[PDB]
Amino acid sequence: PLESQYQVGPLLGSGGFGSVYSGIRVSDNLPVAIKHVEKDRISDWGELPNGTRVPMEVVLLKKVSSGFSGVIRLLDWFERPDSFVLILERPEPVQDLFDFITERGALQEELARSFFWQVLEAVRHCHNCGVLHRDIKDENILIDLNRGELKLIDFGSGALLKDTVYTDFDGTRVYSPPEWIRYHRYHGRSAAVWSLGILLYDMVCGDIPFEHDEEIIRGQVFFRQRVSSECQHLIRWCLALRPSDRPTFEEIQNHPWMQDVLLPQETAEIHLH
Ligand SMILES: Cn1ncc(NC(=O)c2nc(-c3c(F)cccc3F)sc2N)c1N1CC[C@@H](N)[C@H](F)CC1
Repeated sequence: PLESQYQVGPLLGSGGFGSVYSGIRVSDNLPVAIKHVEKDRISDWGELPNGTRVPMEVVLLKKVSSGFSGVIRLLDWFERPDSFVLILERPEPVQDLFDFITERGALQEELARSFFWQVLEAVRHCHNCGVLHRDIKDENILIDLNRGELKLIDFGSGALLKDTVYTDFDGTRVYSPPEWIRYHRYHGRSAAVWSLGILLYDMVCGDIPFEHDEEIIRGQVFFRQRVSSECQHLIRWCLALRPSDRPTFEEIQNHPWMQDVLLPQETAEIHLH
């Protein structure tokens, strides 16, 4: 290890969280992503079975990396004196959903339906594995352009899923729910559904619905693009002010707008190729 197992390429994205590089596993050569996180910057720490002190992100990734391709999987990890290094899957070709919507503008509803459905299945997988992502948004969704499959990235803001209130939050504020803005309290699943409503609005309108705290708290949704009544209803349901008025995942996937979703490969052939 470890600079000998992977050839490192260009930066994909960086920030106070850390830095993510394109890479190749020397022996495959598998496309990977190499994420560096400074220990001094790690806010949330976790423990491994063998009792190793490790960024909670590593704990969460291990818990979701079973095989379901809706989450970018953690292939390996290393500890350095001042940092941790994560080796993650990298689909090629790929584009994140933020860039995709930027290039294409608002998405046709048939395409938004397929993307949104796949995000729901991925988020359901995380919760089934005991993991709350806490930063669901277009930037953190990768599109495998050949297969039409979407994949969740960046669990650096995530937490173990629990049924009691969260009093901390470090995801994206314009995706955070009104109960966080107002009371610095939220429950995991209803906060996730709120962020999913923001995500869906962004897909079909090409921009997010709320920019300021007061707009989040008012909860009035104005549509700047033509959107079907069924889609508008689903979005407004996900963005209910009262958390307990929001739909469950089952209720979202049973919604009239969500019926007859395209398969991922269909999605790619029609909309991506
Ligand atoms: C903060 N954080 N932590 C892990 C990750 N990204 C990955 O893990 C990841 N990204 C991949 C990628 C991509 F995202 C875009 C184009 C091509 C790619 F191959 S492939 C892979 N495994 C991130 N990014 C979050 C925001 C993201 N939009 C930034 F572009 C990169 C930072």
